Amino acid sequence: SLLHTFWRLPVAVFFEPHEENVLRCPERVLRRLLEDAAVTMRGGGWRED
Amino acid sequence: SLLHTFWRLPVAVFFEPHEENVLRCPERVLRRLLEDAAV
Amino acid sequence: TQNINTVDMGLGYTSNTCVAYVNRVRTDMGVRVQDLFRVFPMNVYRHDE
Repeated sequence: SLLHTFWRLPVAVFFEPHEENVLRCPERVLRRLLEDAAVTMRGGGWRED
Repeated sequence: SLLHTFWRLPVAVFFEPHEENVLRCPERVLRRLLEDAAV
Repeated sequence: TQNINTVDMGLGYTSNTCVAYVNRVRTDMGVRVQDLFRVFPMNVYRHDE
């Protein structure tokens, strides 16, 4: 009747999937870090040379 | 940066390995993988 | 049904028996040791790993 240890279920707060649960993106920093990569991967390096 | 989910209150799970597991690396492994993707 | 009634008719032990003959064994006389996990199906450790 003392401090023993048993197998409780591991409680973890999660989220079941839905159709309108969106992953929002930081536009003004991460798209503007993607901007220079998108403009620098157009010209050259086509893997056909 | 943080996402927008529909169900505002989070759910306790059975934690079936028969289903898909849920992104189970803690903040230590996140910061370590940040260093590994850096160097 | 048939209600029968028996009353003893002797002070001392009037009926003797003895373990006399043995045919076979049901067990194996083996050494396959039982497991403590099924006889205690609730106890686990604390750390999950």
